[PDB]
Amino acid sequence: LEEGRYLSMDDVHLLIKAAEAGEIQEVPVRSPLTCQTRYGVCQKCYGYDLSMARPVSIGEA
Amino acid sequence: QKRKLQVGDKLANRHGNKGVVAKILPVEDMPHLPDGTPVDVILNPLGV
Amino acid sequence: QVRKEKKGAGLEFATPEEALAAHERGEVALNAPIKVAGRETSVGRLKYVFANPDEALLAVAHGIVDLQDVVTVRYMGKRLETSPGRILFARIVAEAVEDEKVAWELIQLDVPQEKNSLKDLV
Amino acid sequence: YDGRTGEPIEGPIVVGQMFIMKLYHMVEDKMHARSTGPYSLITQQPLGGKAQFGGQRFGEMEVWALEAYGAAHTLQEMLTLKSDDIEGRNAAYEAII
Amino acid sequence: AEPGIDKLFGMVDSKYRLTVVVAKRAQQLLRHGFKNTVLEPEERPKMQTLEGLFDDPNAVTWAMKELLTGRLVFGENLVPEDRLQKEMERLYP
Amino acid sequence: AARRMLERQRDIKDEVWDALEEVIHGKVVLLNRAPTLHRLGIQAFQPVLVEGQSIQLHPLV
Amino acid sequence: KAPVFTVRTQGREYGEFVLEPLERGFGVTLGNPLRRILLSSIPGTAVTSVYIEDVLHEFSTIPGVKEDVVEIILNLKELVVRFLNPSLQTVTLLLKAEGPKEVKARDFLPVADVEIMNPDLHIATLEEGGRLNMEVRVDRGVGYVPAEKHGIKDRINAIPVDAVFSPVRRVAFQVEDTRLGQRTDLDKLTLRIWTDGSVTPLEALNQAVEILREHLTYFSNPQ
Amino acid sequence: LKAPVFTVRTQGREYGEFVLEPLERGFGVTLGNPLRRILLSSIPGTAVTSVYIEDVLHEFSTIPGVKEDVVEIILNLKELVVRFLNPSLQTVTLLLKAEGPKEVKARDFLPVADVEIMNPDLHIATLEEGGRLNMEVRVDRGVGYVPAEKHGIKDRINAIPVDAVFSPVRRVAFQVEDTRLGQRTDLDKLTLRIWTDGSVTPLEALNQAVEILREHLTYFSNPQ
Ligand SMILES: [Zn+2]
Repeated sequence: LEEGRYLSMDDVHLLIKAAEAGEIQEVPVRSPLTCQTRYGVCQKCYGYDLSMARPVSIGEA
Repeated sequence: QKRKLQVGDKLANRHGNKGVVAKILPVEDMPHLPDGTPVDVILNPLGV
Repeated sequence: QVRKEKKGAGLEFATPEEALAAHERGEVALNAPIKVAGRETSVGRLKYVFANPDEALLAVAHGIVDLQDVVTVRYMGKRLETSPGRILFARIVAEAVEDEKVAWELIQLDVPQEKNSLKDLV
Repeated sequence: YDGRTGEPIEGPIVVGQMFIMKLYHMVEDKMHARSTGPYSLITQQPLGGKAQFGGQRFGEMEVWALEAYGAAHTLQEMLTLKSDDIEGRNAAYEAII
Repeated sequence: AEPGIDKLFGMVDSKYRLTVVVAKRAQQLLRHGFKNTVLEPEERPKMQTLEGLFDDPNAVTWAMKELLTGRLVFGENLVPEDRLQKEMERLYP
Repeated sequence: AARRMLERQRDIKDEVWDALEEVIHGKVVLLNRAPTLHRLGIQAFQPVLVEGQSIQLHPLV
Repeated sequence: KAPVFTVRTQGREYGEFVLEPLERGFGVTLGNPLRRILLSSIPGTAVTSVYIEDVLHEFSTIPGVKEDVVEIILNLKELVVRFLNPSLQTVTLLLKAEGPKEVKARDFLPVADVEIMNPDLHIATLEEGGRLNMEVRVDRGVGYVPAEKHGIKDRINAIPVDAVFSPVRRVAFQVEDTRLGQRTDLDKLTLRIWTDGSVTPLEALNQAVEILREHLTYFSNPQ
Repeated sequence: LKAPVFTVRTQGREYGEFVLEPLERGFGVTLGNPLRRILLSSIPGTAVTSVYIEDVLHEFSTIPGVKEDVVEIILNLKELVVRFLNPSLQTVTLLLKAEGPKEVKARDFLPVADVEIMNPDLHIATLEEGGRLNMEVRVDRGVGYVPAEKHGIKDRINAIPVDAVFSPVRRVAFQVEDTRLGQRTDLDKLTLRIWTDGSVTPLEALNQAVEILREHLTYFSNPQ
């Protein structure tokens, strides 16, 4: 699972399943709470979610 | 003037089942009893 | 959804060769119904054999079998034993969308549809 | 029986004579269809009352949602061309006609 | 839904990009006369009782259909600002 | 001219109607519930001539 | 052997017909198709508009008159008439009695051709010196028509009404088993119809069946 | 008013788009349901009656040198479509025998009189080295769908009655939507879509239908 990849629903499952085996408890991911962008945020820091399912379109309210 | 029930009309029962009036299908293609006499009003069971 | 009639008797076909016939004969009488607790399949899924999905409907809407009755029909390339109601749902979704392949590739024709079943489907 | 196709509906249908009734709330007190009409003698709002009617309010709530969508123009359109700035209003009427 | 809306979103780097692009070309289609199209030959939008939707149906309805084909090109700074309505009004009546 | 044509007519010309529909064509309007809390509190739809005095709305929305 | 079209007519109202034998459940492909039209295409008769002397609006009442406007007006559409020529597209009757008496539809002034199959219809009653005066407009259209859709103005202060044509009370079709033929998987369609009086079952029958035929031709010129 | 315009859009010889409108209130249905009833239950055509093979005994067995099961074959049969020339063919027997490695298509059958197999490239079965395969299927003319257990045609007592797949019409799906017309909008937009195996194009298909229908109405003459 390369860096920056936008984990989809499916991905999440493999995460849960893996965790069940006691392989991982944490998950390194970008989030608005660490965005450097002065006002507003970045696509990456934000994420997938949108009226769609793919990456959020730049400039979304 | 007269108030002849049309489309935006709403009516309920003494039991508290309120609901608007969608389409008003003509007696023609209206579910009928094996012996003529078609139905009058069609309520949806899901509201029971 | 499919319907589960009453088993006239432990219809054993997992071994009785004649069962395909005999156990089904009793069916011809008043013994085991159409959708009995079939061993590997109720008589229903055996008397009526359907090649192309279309074949199903025909007999269905003709008054022969219902939509919740277990029968047999071949699809993409396998003889699956299900019911009209199930098979239909297939042609439906596969129609609403061009690619029929992926269509039946992402559904569960072996479980009565319900909220979630659809939710995920969408 | 269906009546539409004549094919009766498989499965009896409980029937009887239920007692219903219409309520005070009719469709008369609701049927606002406006496009071009009067204006607020004080501010500048499309209020009717006489020959025409008055367009429902928009409220900040609806706007927000509108803001969410990102309909910058659709929104700006509602806050101006369809209200205050009377210039763009008529200017618009001309372009349309 | 709308015609190949998906194919559109895939051509743009941002959802909102599409909008601004569809709108800009939509206007240029009516203001600068309705003969700036690029798919006028065949498969051109049609009406009903009278397929007269071959001349003036709806702006955007055409705009998108134009993008349907990789005939046009877009970008941030493609052609000079002012040199826009100058090369357009002179090329089209 | 057209303004007076229908300034008041209990016999709205048959031509008028056909024209109206010919006006909208692609253009789409907007629908809004009274209590708007979410974005979808307003969605776009392609109107079409209908009977009755009430607005016909799709069940899915 | 060919499907025998029998008839068991019993008066002007009731009308039963039998059609057998019939193919694999065909009686149904006929019973409903026809039945439908039978109650939404058959042209009848009804009261279009009326004008009372001592009246301005339908929501009024006349002295010496028991039942109020709306009450009588309703008892009117309940009336049924019969024309005797394709020309009687528009006929208007008139009646006006006084003193204590039951206002029966029959009391009307006969108009040669057109006949009223609804004699006993109790329209209204007059106490003493009841100023009964009206103008009953009658037409022969089709189906139902809103009183506010046509707007009949026989007179300046006359109020229209609603269409009550379709001389069909109720229809039903029975797709019983077979009676003849070496095959038991046959049908015997039999429909029983009821008419207000205008046109007899037969009448109504032929008509519908014809409307059908004609429609079948529209499927000519392809595309 | 305006007489309904009957348009069409036939793609090949299986699909059939038909559009007939506008139509009065609730009439497209008064036309859709009836049609459909005959469009798939009265249409004449061809179908596989009963099949028979020497080495075969039960419908649930397996012939050596042949991967497809008894049912798989019989099923590949009902599918196959034929065509007769003159009405003097209420019954026609088709035979077929082949051995050794090779694909068994429907065109392998022995050419008979005024009969044609418009469905040649049909994969009926493939035999391997020493694949002893021979059979004699019977086919006649009927209507609609009739279960194998229904008619029960038994030439050889050990033969097997097969289901009826006459009416080359695969299926139909009418539609009665409301269209516009200036003054009124609660109109009718009846649209019938017909499918066929190829024996007959959707065009003809419907024709015979209406034709038969009309004729049936003619029986509304002589009273009693
Ligand atoms: Zn950021």
